Amino acid sequence: GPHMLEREKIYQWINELSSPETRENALLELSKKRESVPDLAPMLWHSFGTIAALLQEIVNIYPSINPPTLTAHQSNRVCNALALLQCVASHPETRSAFLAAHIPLFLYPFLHTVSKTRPFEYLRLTSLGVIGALVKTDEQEVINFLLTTEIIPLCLRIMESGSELSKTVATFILQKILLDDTGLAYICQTYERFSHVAMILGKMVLQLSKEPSARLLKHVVRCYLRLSDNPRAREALRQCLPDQLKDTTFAQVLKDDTTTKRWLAQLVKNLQE
Amino acid sequence: DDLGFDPFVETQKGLAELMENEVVQ
Repeated sequence: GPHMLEREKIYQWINELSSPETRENALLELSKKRESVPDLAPMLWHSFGTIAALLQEIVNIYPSINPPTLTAHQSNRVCNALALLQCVASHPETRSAFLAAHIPLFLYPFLHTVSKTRPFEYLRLTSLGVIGALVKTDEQEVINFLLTTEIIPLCLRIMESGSELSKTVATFILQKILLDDTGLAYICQTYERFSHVAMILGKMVLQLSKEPSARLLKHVVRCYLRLSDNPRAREALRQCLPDQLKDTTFAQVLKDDTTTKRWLAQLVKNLQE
Repeated sequence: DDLGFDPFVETQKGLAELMENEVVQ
């Protein structure tokens, strides 16, 4: 019945992705089925010409990066394609082949952009969401893939100059990398990697003291707390920890957040030892 | 392990207003 007619329409939309004359409408309809159709990612991945058609939408926006000329209509169409790629990135049947094809690298030109226009800010936000869905799988394969790319410097620049939503996702991505044992060891491997992160995190604390954000501060504190697990990083944090994290600067913005207050108390306790 | 929001849903919300305020008569 209706379950059948919906599945037949999805197969029709997937085939319509291969034609430029019908791809825009197919992108719109399929992105609506991202949450309700658990088998969507294998159906997209089944023919690689479908994935090539999705990537063609991605590649078509590269000329809009310099100078930043991306419009809201152009950004919305590609974000729909990114939403379908996010489906493939998070499904356990397609996640490994998705990483083996290095598909996330097609999004890195978007993450490298610095334009503060809304079409680019939301393009980075949706692009960060694809990476965010990858680290939510809690797979070792995801962390190893991200460490062989330049995702850390891309996230750090967004964490200091992006919008609040983009800073939150970018900080969450860094948080998930740090929570992995190899990711923490990677950032503490050299002086430059750790100092770059500590400088960015400290700058965000300064920005948060002027414009408070409970959701962003939660992930910043979690990054600091995880860094304190490394002995060399713990000694460095005893000297460079922002005073706003030791004072009652954020007591009002955390008046209802019991989780961040517990992490902040654990962080200062890890540094006193 | 969550952000408190959906980045793609918030993108659709933000770009819907700008798409209507960028087009020409």
